[PDB]
Amino acid sequence: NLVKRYVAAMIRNSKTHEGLTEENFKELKQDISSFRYEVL
Amino acid sequence: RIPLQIVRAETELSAEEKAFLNAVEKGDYATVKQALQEAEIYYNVNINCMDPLGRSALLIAIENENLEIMELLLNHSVYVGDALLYAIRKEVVGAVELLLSYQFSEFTPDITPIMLAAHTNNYEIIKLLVQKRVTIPRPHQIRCNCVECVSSSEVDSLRHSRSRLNIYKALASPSLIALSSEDPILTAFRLGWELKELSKVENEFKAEYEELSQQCKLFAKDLLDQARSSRELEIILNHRDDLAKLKVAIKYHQKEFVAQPNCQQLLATLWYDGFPGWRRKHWVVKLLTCMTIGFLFPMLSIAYLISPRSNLGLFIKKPFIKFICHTASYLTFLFMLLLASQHIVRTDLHVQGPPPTVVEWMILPWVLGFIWGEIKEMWDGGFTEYIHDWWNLMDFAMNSLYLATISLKIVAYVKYNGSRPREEWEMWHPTLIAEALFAISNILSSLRLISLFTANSHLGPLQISLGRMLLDILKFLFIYCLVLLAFANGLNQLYFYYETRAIDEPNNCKGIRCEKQNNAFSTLFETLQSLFWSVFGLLNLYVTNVKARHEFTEFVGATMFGTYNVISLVVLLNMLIAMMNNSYQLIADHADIEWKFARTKLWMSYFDEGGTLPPPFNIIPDSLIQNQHYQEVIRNLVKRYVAAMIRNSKTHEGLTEENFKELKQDISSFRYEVL
Amino acid sequence: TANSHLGPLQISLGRMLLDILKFLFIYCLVLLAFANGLNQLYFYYETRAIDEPNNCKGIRCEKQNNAFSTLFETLQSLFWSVFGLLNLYVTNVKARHEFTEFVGATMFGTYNVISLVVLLNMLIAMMNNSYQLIADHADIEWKFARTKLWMSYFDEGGTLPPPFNI
Amino acid sequence: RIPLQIVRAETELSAEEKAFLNAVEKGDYATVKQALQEAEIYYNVNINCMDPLGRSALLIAIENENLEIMELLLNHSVYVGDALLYAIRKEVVGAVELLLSYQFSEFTPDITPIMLAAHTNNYEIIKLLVQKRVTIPRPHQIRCNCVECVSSSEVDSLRHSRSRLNIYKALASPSLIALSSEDPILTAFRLGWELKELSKVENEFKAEYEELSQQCKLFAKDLLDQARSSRELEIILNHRDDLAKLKVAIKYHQKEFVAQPNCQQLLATLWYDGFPGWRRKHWVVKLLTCMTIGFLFPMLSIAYLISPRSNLGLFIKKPFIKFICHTASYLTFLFMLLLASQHIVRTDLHVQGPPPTVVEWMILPWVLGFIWGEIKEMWDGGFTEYIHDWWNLMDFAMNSLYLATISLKIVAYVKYNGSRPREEWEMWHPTLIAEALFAISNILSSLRLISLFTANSHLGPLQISLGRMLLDILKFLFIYCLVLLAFANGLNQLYFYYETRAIDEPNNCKGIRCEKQNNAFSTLFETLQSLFWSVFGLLNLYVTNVKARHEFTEFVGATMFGTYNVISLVVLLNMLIAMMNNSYQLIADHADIEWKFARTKLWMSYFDEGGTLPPPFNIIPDSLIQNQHYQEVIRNLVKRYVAAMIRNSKTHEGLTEENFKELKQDISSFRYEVL
Amino acid sequence: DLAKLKVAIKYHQKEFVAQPNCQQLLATLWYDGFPGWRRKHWVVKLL
Ligand SMILES: CC(C)CCC[C@@H](C)[C@H]1CC[C@H]2[C@@H]3CC=C4C[C@@H](OC(=O)CCC(=O)O)CC[C@]4(C)[C@H]3CC[C@]12C
Ligand SMILES: CC(C)CCC[C@@H](C)[C@H]1CC[C@H]2[C@@H]3CC=C4C[C@@H](OC(=O)CCC(=O)O)CC[C@]4(C)[C@H]3CC[C@]12C
Ligand SMILES: CC(C)CCC[C@@H](C)[C@H]1CC[C@H]2[C@@H]3CC=C4C[C@@H](OC(=O)CCC(=O)O)CC[C@]4(C)[C@H]3CC[C@]12C
Ligand SMILES: [Ca+2]
Ligand SMILES: [Ca+2]
Ligand SMILES: [Zn+2]
Ligand SMILES: [Zn+2]
Repeated sequence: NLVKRYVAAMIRNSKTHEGLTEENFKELKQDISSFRYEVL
Repeated sequence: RIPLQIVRAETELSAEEKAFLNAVEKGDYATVKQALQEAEIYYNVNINCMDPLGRSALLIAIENENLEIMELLLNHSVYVGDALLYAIRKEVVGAVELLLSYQFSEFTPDITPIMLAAHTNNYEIIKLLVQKRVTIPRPHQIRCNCVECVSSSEVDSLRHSRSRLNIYKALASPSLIALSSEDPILTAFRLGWELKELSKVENEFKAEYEELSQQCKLFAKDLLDQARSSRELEIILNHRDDLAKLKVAIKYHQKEFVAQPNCQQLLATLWYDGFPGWRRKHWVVKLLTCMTIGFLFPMLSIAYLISPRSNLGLFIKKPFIKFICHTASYLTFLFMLLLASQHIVRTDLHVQGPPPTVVEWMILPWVLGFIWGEIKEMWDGGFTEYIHDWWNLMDFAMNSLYLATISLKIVAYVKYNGSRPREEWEMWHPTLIAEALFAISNILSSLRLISLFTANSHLGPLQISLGRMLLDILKFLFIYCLVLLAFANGLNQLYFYYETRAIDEPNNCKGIRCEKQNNAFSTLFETLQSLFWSVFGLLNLYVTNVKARHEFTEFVGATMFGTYNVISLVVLLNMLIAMMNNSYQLIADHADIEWKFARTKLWMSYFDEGGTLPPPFNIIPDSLIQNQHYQEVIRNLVKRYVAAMIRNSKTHEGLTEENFKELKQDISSFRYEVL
Repeated sequence: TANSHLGPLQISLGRMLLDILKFLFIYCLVLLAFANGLNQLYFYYETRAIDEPNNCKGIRCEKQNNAFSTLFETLQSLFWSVFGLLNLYVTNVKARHEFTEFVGATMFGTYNVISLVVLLNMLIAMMNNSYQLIADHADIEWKFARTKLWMSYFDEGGTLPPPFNI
Repeated sequence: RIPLQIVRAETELSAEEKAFLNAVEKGDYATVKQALQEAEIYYNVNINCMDPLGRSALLIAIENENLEIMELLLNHSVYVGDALLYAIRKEVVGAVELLLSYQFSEFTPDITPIMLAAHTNNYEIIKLLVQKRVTIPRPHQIRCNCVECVSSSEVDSLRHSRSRLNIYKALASPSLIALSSEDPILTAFRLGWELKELSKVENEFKAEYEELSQQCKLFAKDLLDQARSSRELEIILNHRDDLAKLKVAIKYHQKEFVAQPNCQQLLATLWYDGFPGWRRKHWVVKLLTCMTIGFLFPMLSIAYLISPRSNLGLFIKKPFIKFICHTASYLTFLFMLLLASQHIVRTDLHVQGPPPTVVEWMILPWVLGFIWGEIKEMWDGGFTEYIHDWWNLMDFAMNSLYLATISLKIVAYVKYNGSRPREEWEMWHPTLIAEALFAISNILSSLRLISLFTANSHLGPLQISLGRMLLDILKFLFIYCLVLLAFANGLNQLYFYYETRAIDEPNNCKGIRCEKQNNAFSTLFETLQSLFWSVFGLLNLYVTNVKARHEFTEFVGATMFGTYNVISLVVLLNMLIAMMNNSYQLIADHADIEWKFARTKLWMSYFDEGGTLPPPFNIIPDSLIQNQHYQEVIRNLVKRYVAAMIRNSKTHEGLTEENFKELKQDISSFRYEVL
Repeated sequence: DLAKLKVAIKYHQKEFVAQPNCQQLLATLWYDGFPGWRRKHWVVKLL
């Protein structure tokens, strides 16, 4: 139980503005490329 | 070769649940729908499937802030417990509104949604929750012997402490005070006082309670900071449940509230009542005016007695002139105390019981005035706060020594008739005790002037730091007294066998207060005196030498003396230097708020009518309208504060996340329009 | 360590005694150097206890005699000069050797300068810096020491006080 | 009523130029093209139009990082001067490559594109520029009397200083050293040394030159930090243009390079040559082994003389055993110096010229060994660095006092025959001067042991801080000596009229070194002595009292004495406390690199063959392959460093800007594909 | 009894020992005969 609680707290304390921002740009680029391929 | 395997194996779900969880995480209106239909028909997918890292389908849908998948999962009877708390902590309005419209957990079971909303300090979520008729359990009083507290602490102490801290953290949020309390200033004052007094009780969770108390004090100061007019500030400070709320804030030790610049402006205008623009004038003319008003201290007090409501009778009723007159009277008292020990007024020094001189006859009305003022201070104002001053102990010591001196003078006058030269008086003659106690009281009375340093702008923080470092002097004297007792015991035990008599020693002197210091360690009292005086270098080295040729005993005594000197100077004095330097460095940050609080407390002591006369002359014989005005002022202040706080909550991170969410939603909508 | 106010104080006392121990090495080296020099200069003018008044030979007399005559007495004199308990006339000899007296007084003054003005204020700076560093982690150390004191009374061994444990 | 108008009116362009500038800023392939065509035909638009806030069309096109508009403006003959610098400072590769493929300015006219590229420290742009055959002007030597420097400094000093600082900032960039220099370590060492020596010359621009020197030292340390093997580190440290590059780094005061952990590993393995795993053993067995090798100091030195290349002859050639033997010999010398002042070996104290005793006869070979070693140190190794030690002044003082003692003993032996009691010798007898100088040299020799503190791990930084605070003792004694001279002059001038004689004073004593202190301020020398001794409290208060009843003179003298005591203790000593506390606080950060540099410098003094014998016994009578290996090592180290630096240059801001640029370009391309 | 606490004391784990809940458990084991010793006044505690 203690290890599960600690790993959950640590794993979202690892969420950072930089990593979230990079993830959002990657998702936006992938979705825009998929939409462009659907149109083309 | 260290083998590495997962020792705590987690029961992984089937591959059919992985597809459902991936469809929930990626976001698909059709794949999740057909997966739920197949779960309903063929029972292929458990709807309440949960990730090993504490993430159910509803939690992931909350993390993606998409309301369509959340609505479909809510309509598909997904386990909804412990899911509103995640949306509250994530601080999104739409998901909280939707879940309010209807195993492992990251939250302790004592957390309610309103408590987590108050912990997160989001105004919109707290307002939306408190609209739904929510309540917070009342924390108990600090000292409980009741069954409901004692049994709960005995069964589960950690849960009890966590629940109390969580409740007090929920109650201390500025948004909950601004919404749920009709008097946010008094609520913040009271909560800050309870949290400060509870930090000392629960000494292990001291930092969190101190932080919450500081948060409440900051909220009260920031609520006062939004005043745009002097009328609003006067309504705030005069609100009675003259300056009532300021006195309440002084009672609750709200130093940040008191030292606010507009409060200090109002106090300064009330202080310089008869001087419009005292800070405008030159320092020379200010000193001249102060000197004139001080030198007019026989005046403006007889005029108050003969005509209280005349042109001149109201002059001393102003606070600054009252302070100047009191200071002038005390300085005149100290001047007569200085004059009392002069040859011009003191003659015939060989009488056992003397009548009082003219200077002591003039001193006596001042002493009676001080005694009567301290007696009146016990009754008027109250007794439970008279001892809560730490300056009244000094005044009590002065008045007790004055009374002892007067009584001893009376006894020595009534039982000793005649004359006798001073050398053949006894050791405990009442006259000698009277002269000793008078001198001690003179020292105390002249040292009483330190309390006036808070009025000045340069000597106030200096006295604040003096108190700060005397608090560590008090800690240092314990170690020093233990070391002194140890070495005094050892040196007296070694040296008491070689005690001599006063007759054998030259000049009939036995002690360390002679020209040739004798019997420094013969008795325990003299050993303590010698080891005290050796700190200042006033104890010579030959006091460790005995008459006989016992060189080993002399060497051991000199070694004890050297070890004591090393310990008590080289270690301890420089340790005290380091301690007081560190304490001064810490207090130098918060050194002007403390001085302004002390100066305010000194100023309000001269505002009232009680004690207008100086101690020389003090022995001569509708509420609804105010409540509604305060309510409008509080409404305006709370609205201004919540607007300032709500856009000060705008942050680059949150704005950036909002812009990505809006861009993703708009791109998805445009793609759906094209497709 | 049991008390809440004198515990971290004793922790800091140990922290700064750890630097007292470093400082006494330099001080003892300086003391040995100046003791060697002063004894070498002054040992030729050693007197006897009979010739000196009150049959006293040493610095623990009313008139301090033979302060630098022997190495042990030179060490004692240079130790006691830190607290100002060594008078200035101990550098004066019976004969009219003013150059020897001047060189001895110059050694005494140089030792006083080195051992007080440089070294004591250096020790002040060292202990102030060490106190400033330890003042951050001063409550965890006290709680560890208080815990170690508490677990020493938990066991059954040593229940009786030392009057009654025999 | 303060009127507000623009006092510095800027000539605004016509409305036709605003359309062109807005079309350039917004980005349009067609509007800018037709605007340029209309400017060519109808002359409606000035092509070289410039914004009031220093922004031409080409500069805005650079700021938008779009190459199509830049290419069209380049083909349309837009003024291209002072535009490559903006693209270099913006750090975009494409615009710099395009402008390299062919009024008001924000850059000073002495800045070249390569200089700005080196200032920005971008590896790709610097490489692309240096491929185009670019050069940097060579800065002159620091001390120039030539016409080209003196005339330029006289005509325009600010431009000259700015140009020199810009050139030295361009030369100090790590990328330019990594590309243009074949020996980046030696180049970084040399540039750091010149910048450090030039910061003291140009004392006004000291911070920038110190920062550049620190940057060069950091680059050298970081280039050494990329070594992945001991062979590479040994190739780096042994490269000669044994440890040659380490000696060069010690010469250039590269403390960060020297105190690198792998360099310290290699030095520690070279230091414990005969002890594999000295740090592994217990401290007790280490102390026992050190004590045994130290006590064997007559041994291992005779064996070196009789058989240098035997099993035992090579034992002292190891550095640690050599250090232990030298320390043991010095401690034995100090032990004999202690024994020289004892009654067991010193008798017959009433002879004018004595023959030397057995202890002094044993002392003499040690003194001759020290003198011969210091003489050899002047010749061997060099003379220009012998004075650059600050410990050789102490050794010179010791040897001069030893020579003076020996010569005075010889003179007193050859010219004084017979015996005479010590009280009737003269003031300046050569024997007495010999005994005084021997004692002073004993003090110096015993205080010489402080130099061994850098070997120990606990007393090294302590001695470093001791030097740090002696540097401020030296500053404090100037003010103290000025105050001492002032008060000595005043007190002697006041008190010299009441000078007595030695006969009139008791015990025929005239001075402050008596039982009753007499004539404390009679002479200037005695006044200086009295005012010095009053600091330690050894001057009594009655020395300010004169024989006559001149109470005004005595009061003025006592007031001068009290003012001197206040100034010299209460102000000055606590000022010195504050100064040394501040200096210790600053040096406590960089206190371990200094100690490691000093310990390294002590270690390399025992590596060489010179001075192997202790002072008791030292008077008894192809380069191409190495260059190519170093070149491969430098190639690998520079590649590793540039990779680590080039992705350590990746930043959230730059990555975010790159992602927006890529997203905008892809969205525009998709829109053009749809349209 | 407290075995892991003794192990942490042996390994000089000062942060583990000075944790607030460990200090609560140690304080309840220390004031065995005084339920609420910190609750009382300092005068009655001294008496
Ligand atoms: C240095 C020696 C000569 C001092 C002797 C004792 C007294 C003559 C001094 C000591 C403390 C002094 C007091 C310190 C502080 C103040 C407050 C000061 O208040 C103001 O300036 C008024 C405006 C305000 O309240 O801010 C007026 C002078 C006064 C009473 C001073 C009057 C003179 C006092 C009593
Ligand atoms: C200043 C002079 C008079 C001191 C003379 C020596 C003794 C009388 C003193 C010195 C140290 C004192 C002790 C310092 C610390 C403590 C721990 C303190 O512990 C508590 O408060 C109990 C709760 C807890 O363990 O936290 C109880 C008093 C006691 C034993 C003190 C008792 C009185 C002592 C032995
Ligand atoms: C406190 C009193 C008794 C000191 C008397 C003087 C000497 C006996 C002391 C003073 C300085 C001491 C030295 C200080 C530092 C060192 C370096 C130290 O070096 C090491 O530990 C070897 C490994 C390394 O080089 O790091 C060996 C002892 C030694 C020579 C010490 C030997 C003993 C010395 C000479
Ligand atoms: Ca009072
Ligand atoms: Ca040398
Ligand atoms: Zn309760
Ligand atoms: Zn030149």
